[PDB]
Amino acid sequence: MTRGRVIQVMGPVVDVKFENGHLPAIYNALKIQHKARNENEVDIDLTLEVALHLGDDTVRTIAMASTDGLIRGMEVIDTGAPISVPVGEVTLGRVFNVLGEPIDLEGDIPADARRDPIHRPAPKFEELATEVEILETGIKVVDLLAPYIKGGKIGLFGGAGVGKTVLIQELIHNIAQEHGGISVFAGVGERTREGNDLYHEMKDSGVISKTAMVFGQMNEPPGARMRVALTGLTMAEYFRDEQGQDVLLFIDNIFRFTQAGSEVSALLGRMPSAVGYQPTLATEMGQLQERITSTAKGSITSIQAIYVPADDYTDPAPATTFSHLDATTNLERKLAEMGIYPAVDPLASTSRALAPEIVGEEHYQVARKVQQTLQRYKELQDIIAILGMDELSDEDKLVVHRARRIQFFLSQNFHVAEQFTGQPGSYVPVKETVRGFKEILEGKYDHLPEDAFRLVGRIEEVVEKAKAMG
Amino acid sequence: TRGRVIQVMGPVVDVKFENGHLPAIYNALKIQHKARNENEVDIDLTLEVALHLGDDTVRTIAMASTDGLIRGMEVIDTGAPISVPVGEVTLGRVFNVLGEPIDLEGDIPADARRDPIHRPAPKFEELATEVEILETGIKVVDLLAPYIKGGKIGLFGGAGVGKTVLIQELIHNIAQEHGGISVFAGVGERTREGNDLYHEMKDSGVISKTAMVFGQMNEPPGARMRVALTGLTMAEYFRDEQGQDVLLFIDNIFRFTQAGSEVSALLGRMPSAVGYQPTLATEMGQLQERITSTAKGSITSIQAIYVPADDYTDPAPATTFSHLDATTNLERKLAEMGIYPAVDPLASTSRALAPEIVGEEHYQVARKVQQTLQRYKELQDIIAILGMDELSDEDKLVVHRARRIQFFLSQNFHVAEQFTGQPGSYVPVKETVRGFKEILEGKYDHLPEDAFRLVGRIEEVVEKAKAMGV
Amino acid sequence: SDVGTVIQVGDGIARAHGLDNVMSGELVEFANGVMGMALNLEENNVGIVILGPYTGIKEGDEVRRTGRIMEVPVGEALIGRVVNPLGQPVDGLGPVETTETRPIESRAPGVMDRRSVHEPLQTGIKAIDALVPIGRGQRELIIGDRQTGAASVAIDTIINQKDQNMISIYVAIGQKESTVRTVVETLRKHGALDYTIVVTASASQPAPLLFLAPYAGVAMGEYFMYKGKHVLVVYAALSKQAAAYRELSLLLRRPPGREAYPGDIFYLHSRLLERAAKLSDAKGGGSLTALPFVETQAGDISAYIPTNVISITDGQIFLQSDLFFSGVRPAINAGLSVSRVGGAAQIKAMKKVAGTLRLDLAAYRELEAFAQFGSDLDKATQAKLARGARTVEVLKQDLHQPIPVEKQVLIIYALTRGFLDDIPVEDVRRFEKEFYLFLDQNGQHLLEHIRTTKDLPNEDDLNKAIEAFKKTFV
Ligand SMILES: Nc1ncnc2c1ncn2[C@@H]1O[C@H](COP(=O)(O)OP(=O)(O)O)[C@@H](O)[C@H]1O
Ligand SMILES: Nc1ncnc2c1ncn2[C@@H]1O[C@H](COP(=O)(O)OP(=O)(O)O)[C@@H](O)[C@H]1O
Ligand SMILES: [Mg+2]
Ligand SMILES: [Mg+2]
Repeated sequence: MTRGRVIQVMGPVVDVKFENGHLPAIYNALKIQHKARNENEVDIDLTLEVALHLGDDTVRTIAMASTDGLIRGMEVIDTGAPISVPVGEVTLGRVFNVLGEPIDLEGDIPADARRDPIHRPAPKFEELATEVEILETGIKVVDLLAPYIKGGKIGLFGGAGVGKTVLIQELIHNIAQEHGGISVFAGVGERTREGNDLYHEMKDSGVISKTAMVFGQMNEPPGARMRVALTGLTMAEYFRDEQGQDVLLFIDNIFRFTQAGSEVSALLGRMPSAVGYQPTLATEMGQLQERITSTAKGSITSIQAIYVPADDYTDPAPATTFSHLDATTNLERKLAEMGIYPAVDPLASTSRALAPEIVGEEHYQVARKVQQTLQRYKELQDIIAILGMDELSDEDKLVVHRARRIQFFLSQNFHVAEQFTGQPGSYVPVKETVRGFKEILEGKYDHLPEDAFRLVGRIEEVVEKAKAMG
Repeated sequence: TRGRVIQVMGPVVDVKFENGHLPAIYNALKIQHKARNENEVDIDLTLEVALHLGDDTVRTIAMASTDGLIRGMEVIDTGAPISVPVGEVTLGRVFNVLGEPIDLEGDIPADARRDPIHRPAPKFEELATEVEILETGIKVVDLLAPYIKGGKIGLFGGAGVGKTVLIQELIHNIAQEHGGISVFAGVGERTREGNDLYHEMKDSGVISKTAMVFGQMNEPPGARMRVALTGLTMAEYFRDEQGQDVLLFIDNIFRFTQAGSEVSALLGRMPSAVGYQPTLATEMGQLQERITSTAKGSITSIQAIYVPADDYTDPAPATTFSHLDATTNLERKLAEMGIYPAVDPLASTSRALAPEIVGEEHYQVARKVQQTLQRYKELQDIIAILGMDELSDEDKLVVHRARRIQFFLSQNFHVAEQFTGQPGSYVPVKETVRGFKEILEGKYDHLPEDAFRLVGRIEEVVEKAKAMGV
Repeated sequence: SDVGTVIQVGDGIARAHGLDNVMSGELVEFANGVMGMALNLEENNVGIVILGPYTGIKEGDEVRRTGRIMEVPVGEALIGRVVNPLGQPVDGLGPVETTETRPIESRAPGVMDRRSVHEPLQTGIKAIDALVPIGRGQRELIIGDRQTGAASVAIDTIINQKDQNMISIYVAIGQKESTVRTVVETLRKHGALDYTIVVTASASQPAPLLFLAPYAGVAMGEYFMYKGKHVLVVYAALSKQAAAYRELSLLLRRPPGREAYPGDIFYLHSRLLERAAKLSDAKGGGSLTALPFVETQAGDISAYIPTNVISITDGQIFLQSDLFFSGVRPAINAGLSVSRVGGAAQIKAMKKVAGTLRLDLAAYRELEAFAQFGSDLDKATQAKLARGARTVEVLKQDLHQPIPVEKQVLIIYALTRGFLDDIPVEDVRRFEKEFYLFLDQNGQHLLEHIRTTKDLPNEDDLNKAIEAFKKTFV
């Protein structure tokens, strides 16, 4: 039996004193559950995580919540393990904070549920898969230009009101429909207004029922904002390792995770590294990112939103994050205004994932011709406006007429879009999108109006739409 | 009772008190010591109590040099802060930080009224809140930075741009007219400049209504910390007891914060941003809030403020900005072009220009001058390459007037004769507003631009062009 | 136990021995009646932050415990007063007479207690209401530049609340006290004092009060928010609150961070700004919207504290001295400014006509460089430039003159529907003024329809009214 006492309280930092032979390990969780003895006191229900062993049987810890109302000599209980959160089917359709307690109103998880530690080593070298495997999403633009790798890290870039949250809910829907995977969403340093908005949007989607969901609010202390991503990763790892399936993990703002780590380092008093970041920046990022991989029995693939601190891509946080990306996807307000949803333009991803192996024979020849055609049209877009309306009209109209049909055929009707417009929505395999783009590049379909190619699934539906409009 | 010296580290001294009668904070201490033998020196030194330590010990800041002190010397607690004489007896005299006359005209009697240097600031109910304009006779100011009677004026600028020349011109133009008392405080700037100003005041005769306090660059940081408060106390007496209108001139109030930062590390504080003391804003507000007008009298305060590297984001200037009713910001580019006084016409917010008073005649002229000078800045980078041909038709009409408006904003000062070879001029606001309206109407587009330089009235521009041979 | 003795004092903090049962954040009293706040509980001493003048405290003096956390008075009586970060009056006029209290550190509402923001906060400035709309329950940062008029934006927004059933709390942090009084006399004149309650912590006050002031303001706002009212809170400078806290934490010897700020400086402002919420109907339907204001020194927003607040809020309004001197006032930079609630925070009539306005302004901004060459452009570009000049003209406004939302919508409709592209760009302001007078005289049915339905009137009647006015313009 072991239980300590509070000895120092300095903001979010607490020091605890233990008997000589029963100090906790360096990531264990500690509980304080105090009932106010008299009106000069207050109730507290705080959780602490051990951070350092200082000597003299004291440990330094970080609070996962407010430390107001603490008193020296208060009794602390050592749980004997890291923060352990519930895993499995019970997580589906729920919302959790960092500690695994639901912050939704739909009740609480029964005490006999199974719970996994938030801290854990990465999979062994022998346990990793021996080769690359493309994750097919059913989205034409991505699966052609920027194919996701099982176990890969994909960077999602974009502005505002361009369709990030629709693209996320559509990925969750297509993955759960065609492959059978669940997903976990982990917002790190979430604005609470935006967390309430996302929960109600996703509820309506009933993709909430797959979604299982963890939030770390912007107004929580740095330890909680540091660990919310690890709790989400643990809930996804359960489904990879137990159910043997391919999972999806979404992290809203990896930058906020690194920023919380820096704040914690300053609190613990470590010497700052370059540009003020914590000395352990790379190790912390690597420990998070190396647990997202494909094993022999499943995989996790992660869509991660990345904020560039000053639009400086050489800044340490963006550099250390970009060191792990397998792919990228950028969203354009110009296309969102042209009416081309999803509004994607995902170029860097072409080079790693697509080119060499899988696609490199058939699909890489088609995808390279699509990219060259759309690049030519961008150069033409300046000259087209004045002179080029006439001067392109013979020679370059062969390029422009085909390039606008390719640009329209890259858009698509999303399942999740049916609530905006009455369109059922479609799932398009990779070999069908390779086929259709090969035909359009061959000029089979030039006689059809450009508008027939817009916001449709397979190529055949273009023929049907044209036949319907004349 | 009696204490002893324990440590000496430059300006900071540690003293121990025996019977549990520690001096309060801000109390003055005396060390008076006649040599016991030929291996010592005589000491007459004053210390100000700053901190209480454990073991019956105090940290103090010396008000003079600490050379010669020995460990064990006896220290006398005077029981109160530094106190300085107030009243008519201060008029026409020159004092140091301790209230000792440094002129050769005698010594103040022992029984005279003597007020303490530390004091709380006036309360919210007793503040004066009305704006009357103050005419300086300087074209750029009276047009683009009007001073408030009873307000706070700040003159920003880096080294060697003309702050002191401008302060002396303001004294020359306003003090003789003023029907009240004037106070000058030299804080960490040049003894040569102090001697000059004193002799000029003497020759004019204004010295009979003026009190001067000097702590210059050669003083230890304690004197440079407290000289401004000595001057402030002398001015507060006249504001409060006599209900008089007071002019308070402070030369480089930046040295006050700089001296604080000199002593901070020896006092034992951790450094703040850019190496300043953590208590910079608090210490600055303590002094700044006492300089204000009330229902019983008014203090019109004009302060020169040093900007360390023309970097206006430096914490000292950045904090000073929130205390000022009007500012003038001096520009090195103008200084290098030979445009004196070199006031930057935008930065001043013209704040008193606060539309009503100026609003009909003067506000339209002032805003049209600023609009013309804003456009000319944007043009200056275009102007070089493309611009002098392309601008030559449309925008050269703007440039031709902006060159002339900018040369006409300069002036010849009375106190700048040793620099200009000319006597000075005094321009009333009516003539200023008239002249700038003429130049904007194009009544003088034909005169050469060089005629506009270093004159007063616009008739003087016409005469100078005539002399040039126009 | 419950008493101790002072062992060190100076720079506005003191170390005490004893007080074993004191809790973090407790209020504490020295033998003179000076209060302090226990912020550091260490092995053998307690670090106390002093909430008054400290110069009367000596080593060896006793210190005693009050047994309670920081609390603030709250109630309808604070309305029309001027008060401390503590509830103490500062205006004269006698005591305040509150009946209850609220902790300074209440929890923010959760995920499940909120409803999406959906109703506008009318500032009365055309540029704001049209292009950077603010809703009730939103946090919007107003980043000004000290040569432009940046503070008048908040004060005119507060004065415009007079018929909108809203309480307000101006918080002055680290301001000069004769300027907070100039603000009180300005609000007084407006009878805006009569809702406005006012908290002040001037530069002469101790650092702890400047550090507590925004929390006290929000705690007074939440009383009315949870009763069901809508309240507006203006933070005059959060960067000065941050400076006060940094000073305290350096004097208590805590590790320094990026600019000597402590590791919890982000968490300080997150705690503050997440209390502004739009409550769900099961919670009463009240709301609290915050407007933090910041003064720049040239355009630089790269300081640490401005970046933190920018990341925490829902949008920012940008004012630039380059626009302010070139004649564009209020001087808002519509391209750089953003609101993330936008659209949802507008009435139907505005949401109908603001999109075309935004389009025209953006096209004009991207065409500006071609304007120098007008004689040579195609007719489409000439049309775009002509529309942009007029749009910029109609977005101008005079300081302290608000406009009703219905008049804003009508004039924007006139602009975006082509009625205004006959007038010379120099007649646009005068045209707008005379149009407002014409509306007052005989567009009452249109004005009433907009007020009642929050929607655009019948297009044919609107067009007849606009053409009729043009028939009398000169
Ligand atoms: N595939 C789509 N089909 C139709 N409309 C869409 C589609 N994707 C996005 N939108 C429109 O754009 C809006 C973008 O919303 P959302 O994805 O939440 O924005 P954001 O990019 O900020 O996260 C949607 O509410 C909808 O109006
Ligand atoms: N009005 C002026 N006319 C002519 N020369 C000036 C004027 N103002 C400043 N100068 C020049 O600039 C120098 C430095 O000015 P000074 O008063 O020392 O400014 P600061 O106090 O900011 O260093 C002067 O010695 C003088 O040569
Ligand atoms: Mg979004
Ligand atoms: Mg000088």
